[PDB]
Amino acid sequence: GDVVEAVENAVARVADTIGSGPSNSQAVPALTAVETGHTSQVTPSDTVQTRHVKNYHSRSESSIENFLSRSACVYMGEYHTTNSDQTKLFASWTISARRMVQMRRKLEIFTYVRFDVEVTFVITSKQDQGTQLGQDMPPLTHQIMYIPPGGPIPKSVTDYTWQTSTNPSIFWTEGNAPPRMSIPFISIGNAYSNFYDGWSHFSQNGVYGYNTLNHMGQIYVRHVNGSSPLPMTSTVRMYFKPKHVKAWVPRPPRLCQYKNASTVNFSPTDITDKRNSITYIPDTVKPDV
Amino acid sequence: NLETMDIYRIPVQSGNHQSSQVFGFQVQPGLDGVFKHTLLGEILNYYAHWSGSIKLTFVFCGSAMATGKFLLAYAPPGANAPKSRKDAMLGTHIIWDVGLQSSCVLCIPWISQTHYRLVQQDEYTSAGNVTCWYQTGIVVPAGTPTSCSIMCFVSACNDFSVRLLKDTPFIQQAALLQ
Amino acid sequence: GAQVSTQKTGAHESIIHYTNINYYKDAASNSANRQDFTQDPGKFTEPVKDIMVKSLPALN
Amino acid sequence: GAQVSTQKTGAHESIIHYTNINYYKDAASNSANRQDFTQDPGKFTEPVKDIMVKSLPALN
Amino acid sequence: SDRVRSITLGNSTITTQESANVVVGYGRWPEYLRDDEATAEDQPTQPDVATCRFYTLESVTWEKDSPGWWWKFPDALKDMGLFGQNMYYHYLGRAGYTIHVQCNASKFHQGCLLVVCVPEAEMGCSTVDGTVNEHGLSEGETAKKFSATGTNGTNTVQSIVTNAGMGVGVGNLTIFPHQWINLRTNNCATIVMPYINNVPMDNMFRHHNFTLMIIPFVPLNYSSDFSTYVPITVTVAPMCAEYNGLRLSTAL
Amino acid sequence: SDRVRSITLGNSTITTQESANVVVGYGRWPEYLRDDEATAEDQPTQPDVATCRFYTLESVTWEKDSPGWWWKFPDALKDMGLFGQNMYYHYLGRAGYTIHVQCNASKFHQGCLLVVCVPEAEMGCSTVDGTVNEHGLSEGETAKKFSATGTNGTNTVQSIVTNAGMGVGVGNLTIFPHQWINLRTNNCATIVMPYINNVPMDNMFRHHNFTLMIIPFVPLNYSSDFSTYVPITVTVAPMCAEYNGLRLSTAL
Ligand SMILES: NCCCCCCCCCCCC(=O)O
Repeated sequence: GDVVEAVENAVARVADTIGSGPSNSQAVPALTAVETGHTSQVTPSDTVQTRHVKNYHSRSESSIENFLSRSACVYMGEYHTTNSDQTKLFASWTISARRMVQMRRKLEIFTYVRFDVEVTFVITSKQDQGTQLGQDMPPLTHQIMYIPPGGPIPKSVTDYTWQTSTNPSIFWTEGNAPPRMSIPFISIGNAYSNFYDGWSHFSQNGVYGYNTLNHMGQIYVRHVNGSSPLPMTSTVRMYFKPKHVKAWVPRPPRLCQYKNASTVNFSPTDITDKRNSITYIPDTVKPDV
Repeated sequence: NLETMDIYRIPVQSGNHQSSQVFGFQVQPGLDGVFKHTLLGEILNYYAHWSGSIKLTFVFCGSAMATGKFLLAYAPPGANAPKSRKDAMLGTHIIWDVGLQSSCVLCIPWISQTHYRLVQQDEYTSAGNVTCWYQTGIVVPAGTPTSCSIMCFVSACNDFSVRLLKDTPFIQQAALLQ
Repeated sequence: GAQVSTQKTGAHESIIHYTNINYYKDAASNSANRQDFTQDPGKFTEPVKDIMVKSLPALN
Repeated sequence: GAQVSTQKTGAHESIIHYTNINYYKDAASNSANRQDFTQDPGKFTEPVKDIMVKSLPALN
Repeated sequence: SDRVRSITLGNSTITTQESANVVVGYGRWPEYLRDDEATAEDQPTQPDVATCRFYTLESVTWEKDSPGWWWKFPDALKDMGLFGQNMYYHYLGRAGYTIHVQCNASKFHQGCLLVVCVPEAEMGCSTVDGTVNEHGLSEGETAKKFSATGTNGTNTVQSIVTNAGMGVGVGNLTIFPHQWINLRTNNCATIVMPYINNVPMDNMFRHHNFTLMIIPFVPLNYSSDFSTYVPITVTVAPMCAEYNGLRLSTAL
Repeated sequence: SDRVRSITLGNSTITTQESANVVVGYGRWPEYLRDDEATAEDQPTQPDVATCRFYTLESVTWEKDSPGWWWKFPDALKDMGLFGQNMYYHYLGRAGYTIHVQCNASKFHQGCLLVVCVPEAEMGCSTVDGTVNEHGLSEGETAKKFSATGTNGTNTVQSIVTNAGMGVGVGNLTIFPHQWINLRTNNCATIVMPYINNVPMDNMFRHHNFTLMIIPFVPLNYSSDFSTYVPITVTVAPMCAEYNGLRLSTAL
């Protein structure tokens, strides 16, 4: 069907257990050759006598759409209402889903993915700690601005650049529902690439990996009231919920912890946990030993 | 063996070792070390419920001149792990004859009081164990290695499904620039 | 110009459907396709040319 | 694709109905079935094989 | 008359010349598990006659001051012939039962017993912040005894009849399948219970599907009635027993 | 190839990559007792899967000078799960069997075993004017051993292989259902035996319906073949087991 539509029937039922009786033949379903690279299609009924079971179990929650389509925090940063640093008056990062692991490991199960994204922002502010704490600051209004690669970059909370005549921006005031919007599949290519065993330069050097393929611009966020007698500080959290998904060439789930955002680097890590012996099976069922 | 290719090799050998059990492990696909980091296991860990039959394929990697029969048994819960071949053969099992077909499939049929089991398994949702025994030792001609390895593969059958999405215990971080 | 389709069935073995209307000009704005359930394990579990009947030897 | 059914009757012995449309994809999201009124006391008050006519003795 | 009645299961038959009726579950006769209700995939064993027949448990004595008695159920029949053997060898089991409580006295005796099958009779501890024992719960055949006063002791069930070990009003136990044995009119009680649980099958050692309680509400009494010995006997017969998940036998 | 073969009974499956054929009784597949052949009138129990499955007996070692081995049959499976339990609880029983003898070696080993099922293998005593023991006849699983010379002793079977404990020419045991295991070509033997007796049913403790004998005719041999250990394993599966005359369990 069309993977852009918000409706589409059909139950995802698993297989019924076919009733099976005794057998004496040359059929040898339980004997295969794993060398071929084929995974055996044996079901219980091929190796034991089974009853018939009408199975209603469905695989609805393990569909790629339902697995990825849940908002995940992919970034968080702070900025102050007032400070001497100018820089600390606004936040900015470079769009990517590589800075928070949960989301990253989920995506990295697939080599390529294509999708629209529902972005939701959760912004909070707190009054900074100090000796004098009394003030009456009106509601804070924030501005989130997206700068596609190549656009002029803000240099202060009051730069002309925040005019957003063309960059898309969101103005939001505290106390209301978190801001939200959909972004289409924005790639230069036919699918976003999660891994790239390649370089940026033709001479097989330059930058290696995911980074050379990125370049989706950055986000800048600042307060608009711009002031507060006493210092305050806000935290902006951004969430991604992919929707209308397509994925290709699955790969094993990341086993070693991530070391940084630009690389696939890792330290050698254990295949799994140890146990006492290759025959160790704990004894449950005892008058409690 | 946690960081060496051995963790994947089940040792088996020529000579009299019948009393000696070849291996055994609990059937907790999303929880026990034997399974949790498996393709099936990693997937189960993103969910809280599972149900279905499981396929265990065993492949013999000795020389072609090697010979032998093994007993692969699965015991549903309720008793402790069989401690002898006598006890093990009273449950679900295949007798595997090593031959040109290098591999044998032990399918673990879904037998449970409930339609689903917790991936984070408890005694209430116990699934039993599978153990393996020499059915008739490994015989070999002269000039060939007297010991070899058997490998074991796992995969879900077509009656398998999972429910109730949750985060994996397996990945974490102490700070951003992740 | 709306669409009516069925709901995922809950707590029991006509009022089991919902209606939806799209209010935006871009497909990106639409909700997720949580109801599409296709499947093709074959790409991965059995990518062998020469069909393996498996009830037969597999070698020989 | 909506449903119209009747309201529970109030303060008096056509405008006595309401309309409803489901906006969610899961049956769990629907409102309660406050209008279903079946009943079967028998399971409990009379679970005897051998029908007791009671206008007759019940023993004898 | 309809007081007369006979019942046959396997190689066993029961008779009464003074029955009331026969109570049937919540109106449901036992049935074997249907394909559209099953999860365990292996072929079941259905021993039939070897298993679905009348087993008689050890009798109890009704004394002028007996508070009552109880039995937990799948456990209690665990040593009864092949029904018990099939229990030991399988992980899952399912059965219904015909329960026949017998108690005869004389036209000059009086007393009244409530005979109830309580599904899922989770019991409370004597020691309020402690927990019970399997022993405080059941002793297989034999039978635990209710008590006329509050009990103490760690692990034992708080058994004052008045609260039926469950924290309710004993006189409300009638929402459960039951019959009364009023000596002046009746000499036995028969209840057919269907399998009741929130899963299609279950383990028979780990879960007491239901408890049988015999509680005298009007006490035994008589005169120079050279019969002071008035026993009560419980006979039960599994119905439609089926088992799944065969393996080695469970550890006693 | 037709060397490949699989068999499934109950929750158990056997496989071979080097079979000969499969021998069937005297051409007769096991069947359940028919109404026009029955005398015992009570309803039978037919446990089916719980009972008709593969039980593996304790293995034996084939040595360069092993004379042979034997097992008596309904007895021998008397402690095998529910098949054995049903034996203890019933007066009458009836069953057929799939017998699967396993023995693998190597293309550099040699030897040849005769595998036979002898119906009604009444055995003779060592002490010519004495009588045998049940012990001299069978030891359940395990297995009695034939001998290369004449034996003595009261109660033991005169077991010189040469006369098969029956007073005949061992080399004539072929009129009985059998297969050979010739190591150079074959690694197992499969015989399906139907119930054979002069009465429709019988007691399973008192009567050994048939004896399984494994007698090497050409002895085991090999060279620096770092494999001197060559075991033989017997797996058997009751077929169509049915039982009659249920009562308390028999005294061990
Ligand atoms: N104001 C929001 C700007 C959003 C642009 C988001 C582009 C997200 C692309 C998702 C990329 C994930 C990947 O590399 O797989």
